[PDB]
Amino acid sequence: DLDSYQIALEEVLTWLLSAEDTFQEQDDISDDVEDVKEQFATHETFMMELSAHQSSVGSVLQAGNQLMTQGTLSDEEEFEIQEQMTLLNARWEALRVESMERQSRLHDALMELQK
Ligand SMILES: [Mg+2]
Repeated sequence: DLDSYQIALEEVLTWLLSAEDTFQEQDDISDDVEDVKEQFATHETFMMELSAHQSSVGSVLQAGNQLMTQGTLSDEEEFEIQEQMTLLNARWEALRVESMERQSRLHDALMELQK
């Protein structure tokens, strides 16, 4: 219902706020092959973390969609939810893109530094 959607959302946003912060405080790509390997490894682990939380993110977005389409909510409640989902989707997609670009650069670095 609305209550269980709000609780799922809070949990997802708490996780995501820390995932964004963790991603932001990664060191810039090193020139040493052994350091780039550790950074490649750390980022691969983070990419699986992101992966594992995808279904919780989809769940909250699905729950919010159902609640809005079912027509049982107040105009204010539908306002709040639309705003919540909009913001969540924006941040989730932004983190997806950024982390994928990070992975590409680390991948290209590791290969170049090994050849
Ligand atoms: Mg209404």
